[PDB]
Parts: sequence; C-alpha cells; structure tokens
Amino acid sequence: QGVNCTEVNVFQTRAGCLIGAEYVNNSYECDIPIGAGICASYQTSQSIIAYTMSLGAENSVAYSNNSIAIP
Amino acid sequence: TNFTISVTTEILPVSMTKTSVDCTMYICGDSTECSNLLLQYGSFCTQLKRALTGIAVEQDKNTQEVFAQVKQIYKTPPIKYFGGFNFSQILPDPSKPSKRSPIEDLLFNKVTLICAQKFKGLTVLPPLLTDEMIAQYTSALLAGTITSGWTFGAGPALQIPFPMQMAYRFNGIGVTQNVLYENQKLIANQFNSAIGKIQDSLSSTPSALGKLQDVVNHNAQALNTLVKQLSSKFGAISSVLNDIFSRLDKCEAEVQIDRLITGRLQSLQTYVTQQLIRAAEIRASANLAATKMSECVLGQSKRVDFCGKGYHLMSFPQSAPHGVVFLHVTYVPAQEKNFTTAPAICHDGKAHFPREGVFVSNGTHWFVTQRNFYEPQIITTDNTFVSGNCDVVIGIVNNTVYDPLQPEL
Amino acid sequence: KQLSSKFGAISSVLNDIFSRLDKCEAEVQIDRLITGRLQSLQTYVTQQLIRAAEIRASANLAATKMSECVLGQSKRVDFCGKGYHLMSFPQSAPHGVVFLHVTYVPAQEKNFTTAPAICHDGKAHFPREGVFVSNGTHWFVTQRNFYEPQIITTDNTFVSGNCDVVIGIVNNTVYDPLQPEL
Ligand SMILES: *[C@@H]1O[C@H](CO)[C@@H](O[C@@H]2O[C@H](CO)[C@@H](O)[C@H](O)[C@H]2NC(C)=O)[C@H](O)[C@H]1NC(C)=O
Ligand SMILES: *[C@@H]1O[C@H](CO)[C@@H](O[C@@H]2O[C@H](CO)[C@@H](O)[C@H](O)[C@H]2NC(C)=O)[C@H](O)[C@H]1NC(C)=O
Ligand SMILES: *[C@@H]1O[C@H](CO)[C@@H](O[C@@H]2O[C@H](CO)[C@@H](O)[C@H](O)[C@H]2NC(C)=O)[C@H](O)[C@H]1NC(C)=O
Ligand SMILES: *[C@@H]1O[C@H](CO)[C@@H](O[C@@H]2O[C@H](CO)[C@@H](O)[C@H](O)[C@H]2NC(C)=O)[C@H](O)[C@H]1NC(C)=O
Ligand SMILES: *[C@@H]1O[C@H](CO)[C@@H](O[C@@H]2O[C@H](CO)[C@@H](O)[C@H](O)[C@H]2NC(C)=O)[C@H](O)[C@H]1NC(C)=O
Ligand SMILES: *[C@@H]1O[C@H](CO)[C@@H](O[C@@H]2O[C@H](CO)[C@@H](O)[C@H](O)[C@H]2NC(C)=O)[C@H](O)[C@H]1NC(C)=O
Ligand SMILES: *[C@@H]1O[C@H](CO)[C@@H](O)[C@H](O)[C@H]1NC(C)=O
Ligand SMILES: *[C@@H]1O[C@H](CO)[C@@H](O)[C@H](O)[C@H]1NC(C)=O
Ligand SMILES: *[C@@H]1O[C@H](CO)[C@@H](O)[C@H](O)[C@H]1NC(C)=O
Ligand SMILES: *[C@@H]1O[C@H](CO)[C@@H](O)[C@H](O)[C@H]1NC(C)=O
Ligand SMILES: *[C@@H]1O[C@H](CO)[C@@H](O)[C@H](O)[C@H]1NC(C)=O
Repeated sequence: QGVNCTEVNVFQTRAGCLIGAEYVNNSYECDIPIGAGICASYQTSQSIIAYTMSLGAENSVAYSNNSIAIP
Repeated sequence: TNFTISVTTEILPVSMTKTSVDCTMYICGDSTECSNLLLQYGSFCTQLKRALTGIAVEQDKNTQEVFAQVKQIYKTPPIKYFGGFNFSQILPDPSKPSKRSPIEDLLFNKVTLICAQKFKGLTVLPPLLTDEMIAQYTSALLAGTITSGWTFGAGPALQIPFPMQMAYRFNGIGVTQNVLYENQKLIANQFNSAIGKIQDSLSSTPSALGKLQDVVNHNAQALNTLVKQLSSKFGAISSVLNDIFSRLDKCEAEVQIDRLITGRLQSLQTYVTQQLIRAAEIRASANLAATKMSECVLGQSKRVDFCGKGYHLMSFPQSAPHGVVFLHVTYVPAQEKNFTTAPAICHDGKAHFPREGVFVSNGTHWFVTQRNFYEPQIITTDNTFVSGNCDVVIGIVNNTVYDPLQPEL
Repeated sequence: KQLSSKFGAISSVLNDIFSRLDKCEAEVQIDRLITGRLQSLQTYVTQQLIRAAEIRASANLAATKMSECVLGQSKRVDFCGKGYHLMSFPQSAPHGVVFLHVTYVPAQEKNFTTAPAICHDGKAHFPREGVFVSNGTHWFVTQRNFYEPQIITTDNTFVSGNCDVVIGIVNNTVYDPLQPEL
C-alpha cells in the first residue's frame, strides 16, 4: 500500500503494486476488493488473478419516438 | 391557469476519505525500545486498526449501495431527439477527455502538505470506485430514466418516448395529457430555461457545493489537529522520543515514555471516536441519499417535499466528489385566478357530485375544471355521479346539466 | 484480553501487587492501573453506544418497513423490495427480523407501434387509462402493465380540443356503442 515495487507477475495500480497475481484483460464480477477499480479472484491451473471491474451487463436500448414495448 | 417549470439542486454527501492510521510510525518511529514498551502497554493498536477497517468497509458498502444500484448498464442512442429537448448538458460528451458531463465538469472543479501527514503514519486509502466508474453508473442511470422511464428500476427496461413518459408522470401527479400535448414547446422551452438558469447559478455561486467542502475541510482540520497533537509535549521534557533517548537513560526515560503514551493513545482514541461519529453521520446521509435515489430516480414519489419542493416529475442524478447531486425537476403552477365555486349541484331533485375536480363559475355559467389546471368543460353525466338528494348538502345551487342522449331524441 | 494486560505495571493482577508491595508505594501502581482500566471501560462504553445507535437506526428502519410493507401497500420504489411489491411476510430471526417480500416482475416483452393521440373526425380522443398500440393493422387500447387488447371506444377516451397541435397524430376510426342501436 503506497509503496512502489521499484523501491522494493508484478503489477502496479493507484494504491500501489502487488506481486504473485497476474493481470487478466477480461473483466468479471470480482469478489475480493483491491482498490481503484481493481479486484482479485481465484480462478483457473488455479491461481490468483487480478482484473478490472465489470461495470455491468451491456444492454443497449433502441430508442424510437413511435414505438413502445409492453409485457 | 399557467405553470413555471423549475429545477432544484440538492447536494447530499455519500462517502468520505478512507484513512488508515499506523500505530508505531505515528506514536514513535525508528525506536525498538518504545515499540517494546508500547506492546506491553496493551493491544490498543489492533482495536484501532479493526475500527478503521470497519469504517472503510462501511464507507465502501455505502458507496456501493448509493451508486451501484442497477444490474445492467444502458447506453444512450447516438442521435438524440427527445421531443426537442436540450439534454446535452447532462449527457456525457465524447469530445471531453473525461466522460463527465459539462455540468459535472463544473461540479468536480468546485470541490478542492500530504507528504508530512504521509511520513507520520497517516495514510489515505484510495476509494474503491474511481470517478470513471461513478460517471458510467450515472450515465447508465440517466439512460435508464430517459430512454425507459421508471420501468427499469422495478424490473426489465421498457422503451418509451420522452413525451409519453412525461404524460405518464402528469397522470401520476393528476394532470391530464391535454396540457402536455397542447403546450409541449412551452414546456420544453421552460425546461431549457430552467436548465440554463441552474447552470448559471452553479457557475456564478460557489457556495452551493458546501456540504462536501465542509466534510473535506473537517477531515483536513482533524488531520492537522492530529499532527499538532503529535507536536504537543504532553508534560514530558521533550515532544520527540529521540531527544529523550539521547538525554535520558532508558530506566529514567520509562516514566517519560509512559507519560507520552498516556495521552498519545488518548489522542488516537479521540480521533477514532470523532471519525466514528463522522462516519455515522455520513452513513445516515448516505442512507437518505440512497432512499432519495431509489424513490426519485427509479420512480415517481407522491410524498411532499421529498424529491424537491413542489410537484415532482423526475430527477437527474449527477456525479459529485465524495457525494451525489440531484437535479429535481418540479411542477410549480402560477397565474392564479379567482372564481366562484359550489360543492355540489342538483338538476331535478337529485345531487350530481363530480367524479374529479369541483364546480367553478366565471359569473354566469358553471363548468368542470381539474384541481391543478383551468380547463373549462361543459357539465355532463359522464364526469358526475348521482347519489341522494340535495336536501342535506350545505351550499347547494340550482343549475341544469347537459345530457348527450338528449340531442339523439 | 485487555484485562490481562500489565498496563505499565509490574503485574496484571492486583493480588500480586498486594502481596509483593506494601500499600503506600503500591498506591502509584494501583493509580497507574486505574488510569487506563477506566479508559478501557470508557472506550468499551463508547463503542457499545455507537453500536447501539447503529442498531437503533436499523431497528427504526425495520419498524418503518414493517409498518409500510406488512401493515399496508407502499407505492415507493425499491422500499418494500425490488419490483412491484404486493405484500410481505414478517418472520422471526435471532436478534433481528426477516422480510419475505412478494413482488410483481413482468416479462416476455413485445414490440408495438404507438401514437400519442388518435382523432376520428377533427377532435382528439385522448385515452383515460392505457395507451394506443398497434400490431400493424388495427389500433387497440391496452394498459401499462399488461397487454390486454381492447377495441377503442368512447368510454375509455375523452374528447378535448382538435388534433392540430398534437405532434405525431394518426388518422383512425372509433367504435360508438350507440351506433348499432340506430
Ligand atoms: C440543445 O442544447 C445544446 C446546448 O448544450 C445545443 O448544442 C449547441 O447548439 C448550438 C446551435 O445548435 C451550437 O451553436 C453549439 O455549438 C452547440 N453546443 C456545442 C457544445 O456544440 C443543441 O444543439 C441543442 N439541440 C437542438 C437545438 O436540437
Ligand atoms: C405561461 O407562461 C409562459 C412562460 O412563463 C409564457 O410563455 C411566454 O410568453 C411570452 C408572450 O409571448 C413570451 O414573450 C415568452 O418568451 C414566453 N416564455 C416562454 C418560456 O415560453 C406563456 O405565455 C404563459 N401563458 C399564459 C396563458 O399566460
Ligand atoms: C363565462 O364563460 C362562458 C363560456 O365562454 C361565457 O359564455 C359565452 O359568452 C359569449 C359572450 O356572451 C357568447 O358569445 C357565447 O355563446 C357563450 N357561450 C356559452 C356556451 O354560453 C360566459 O359569457 C362567461 N361569463 C362571464 C361573466 O364572463
Ligand atoms: C332550487 O329550486 C327549488 C325548487 O324550485 C327551491 O325549493 C323551493 O324553495 C322555496 C323557498 O323556500 C320553497 O317555498 C319551495 O317550497 C321549495 N320547493 C321545493 C320543491 O323544495 C330551492 O329554493 C331552489 N334553490 C335555490 C338556491 O334557488
Ligand atoms: C393484429 O391484431 C388483430 C386483432 O388481434 C388481427 O386481426 C385478426 O386477424 C385474424 C386473422 O385473420 C382474424 O381471424 C380475426 O378476426 C382478426 N380480428 C379482428 C378484431 O380484426 C390482425 O390480423 C393482427 N395483424 C397482424 C399483422 O398480426
Ligand atoms: C387525417 O385526415 C385529414 C382530412 O383528410 C387530413 O387533413 C388534410 O391534410 C392535407 C395535408 O396537409 C391537407 O391538404 C388537407 O386540406 C387536410 N384536410 C382537412 C379536411 O383538414 C390529415 O392530414 C390526416 N392526417 C393524417 C396523419 O393522415
Ligand atoms: C512506480 O514507478 C514507475 C516508474 O516511474 C511509475 O511508472 C509507476 O506509476 C509507479 N507506481 C506507483 C504506484 O507509484
Ligand atoms: C381573490 O380576491 C381576494 C379578495 O377577497 C384577493 O385577496 C385575492 O388576491 C384574489 N386572488 C387573486 C389570485 O388575485
Ligand atoms: C359563508 O359564511 C357566511 C358567514 O357565516 C354566511 O353568511 C354565508 O351564508 C356562508 N355561505 C355559504 C354558501 O354557506
Ligand atoms: C424492439 O425493436 C428494437 C429495434 O428497433 C430492439 O432493439 C428491441 O430489442 C425490440 N424489442 C423487442 C421486445 O422485441
Ligand atoms: C422521430 O424522429 C425522427 C428523427 O428526427 C423524425 O424523422 C420522425 O418524423 C419522428 N417521428 C415522429 C412521429 O415524430
């Protein structure tokens, strides 16, 4: 926390830098918080991985001025 | 007979800075003997670390509760025609380097050494959610409340045009669709004028964003007070452990170290208690803000003076530094007119109570008008129900009614 | 465990200080123990007060939720559960309460073509409850929450003004129940 790895699988973030966890470009629903939009999780062999948060499921709503949808 | 559409801005704090306070570095750094005496002094450090960890967890949960409320992230359409509305002030602008709106770009610019505090065992943990994630959540909420209305708050999002949603909100507050569908351009112009006026008020007056600035100033003052209390002598011979170690031997400095801890740990406990009280106040404010978000952003509330002063229609959430900003769009009527009214009328021996509204007259003829708008309509049997006779009703007046079946005969 | 700490004294128990030290010089040790044991007691009372205030706020929220979801139906969104809440089941829990919120979540959406208003002969017919939707051929009056196809009549539509200022008007006919009588 607050200590760069230069002064000390290596990745750095806003809170600091961490070792032992790799970086994954794909973003899932994380469990263990890390800080500043980063998370940590145990996924597949099995190892601790780090990735950015998924904001949510993507769903684009087609807006029209003359159409409606009723259940 | 008329109305004035105004936008009311409400500022509510959501979270604060997460601060983690070291024990050994704050109390007495680079001192093994002082650390030895400190451990004997007890296990206060574990309790303080647990308290600050719980405070940070509570603030994190508060941020996730207030902001992360939707399961899916919605996207605005590229071309925007919301019935001739100027929504570009609240929509994200791709031309800006950040995804925040120009209103938000004015909002983050109105809210304001760290190395000295960082050296003496005081560290500020960064917030878990960055500003980009909060801006994306705000954009998703705006897209949900604009392109789908309040249907996305309950369950799945159902697309609906913005004038049709506005007519739904008018029917919710009791206003017929005639006012909207006959004065749509006037309503749009009034909304644009209110948006421009509130933007000019936010630009000219910097005192509107006061609560977040007060919280930041209180946190900075508490940190400065903690630093100056570290600078206090606490009745010893010196305020630094290095001078006591250089002058006194350890056995003679035992009493001075004890006198320093008795008072330094007390200042730590006082700071922790003040932080806990401030965290409880922030938690109450964040619960109120989350309730306001869920009951004004995700739907329409009939409660008076909860979603802004006046007849509330909709609220636009805005991202703020360590807080949230609500843009309450309210319906304020104007241009009053005196009238002569009666509570009921009876045509032929039987009273005709109106279903909605009351009977008003301009002096010669009686008409049926709504509660909030002056729409003169002829008295018929469709909007009036018959019950009893006009023998016990106080203030009755004799008048005739129009029967639609009469011209048929 | 804080009772087990020495707190700057030579022992963590008063019996050892009483046995070893005579009372006059052990006055300082007893005073040093009290200054710190009373402080730990005050810290415990303060933490208990903060926890009791948080529990009181949570209990007030739970009582409000019980009174406005169990004793009645609330129109407030996301207060009595996510979705269109109907009625909730109170339940007993150890040092707490459990709410079983029964909500109404619609599904199986279907696209449709809609118009803000329909005028038959020079006069607009705005609907009272529900909106005009069309599957491609004919227009029908269905409510907001459910798709119930009904023929457009004069009972669910009120006449007000003309269709000269309404944006997006469409020309269609209406059913008059008095017409088959003639
Ligand atoms: C609604 O209002 C926005 C103001 O934010 C309009 O955007 C401006 O439009 C004027 C004239 O159309 C341009 O001269 C400006 O350059 C636009 N602003 C920016 C930042 O580019 C928007 O056009 C309006 N929508 C309309 C009129 O349909
Ligand atoms: C109801 O109020 C609106 C706005 O307060 C009035 O609209 C104004 O009308 C004047 C007269 O032509 C114009 O000069 C202004 O530019 C209009 N303002 C806006 C924002 O549209 C409207 O006339 C009022 N209606 C009645 C019946 O009094
Ligand atoms: C009250 O309003 C009614 C409705 O507009 C007025 O009745 C009209 O009056 C004008 C002027 O004499 C006539 O040309 C219309 O034929 C009347 N219409 C109906 C349906 O009767 C009435 O005059 C108004 N009274 C006052 C005192 O202003
Ligand atoms: C409305 O009309 C009724 C009937 O024409 C009026 O009732 C009459 O009132 C007078 C005055 O005391 C009595 O002498 C009659 O016996 C009443 N007739 C009946 C059938 O009740 C009534 O007063 C009128 N009200 C107003 C406000 O003009
Ligand atoms: C739109 O819905 C209407 C009513 O549900 C459909 O009209 C029906 O069509 C069937 C097919 O021949 C007839 O048997 C019924 O008698 C019709 N009912 C009425 C009231 O006209 C219409 O076909 C539908 N259109 C589309 C494109 O699906
Ligand atoms: C509904 O029908 C009316 C009547 O035919 C249409 O009004 C005509 O519109 C055209 C085009 O602007 C004019 O040239 C005629 O003079 C209008 N006639 C009358 C009697 O007003 C109206 O446009 C139709 N609406 C739709 C949506 O089709
Ligand atoms: C660590 O140092 C490198 C080199 O300048 C820098 O790019 C990086 O941002 C630093 N990380 C932190 C957490 O300060
Ligand atoms: C109606 O008349 C009263 C006088 O009795 C006056 O005080 C009031 O202002 C009038 N209402 C309006 C809207 O002018
Ligand atoms: C209103 O009150 C006055 C004063 O008591 C009374 O004279 C008058 O008859 C009342 N009007 C009605 C319609 O009751
Ligand atoms: C309705 O059509 C739009 C495209 O215009 C589409 O995005 C949407 O998913 C459709 N909804 C349903 C329920 O078919
Ligand atoms: C919907 O918007 C498009 C784009 O401006 C426009 O061409 C079309 O006429 C609009 N439809 C209605 C019914 O207003």
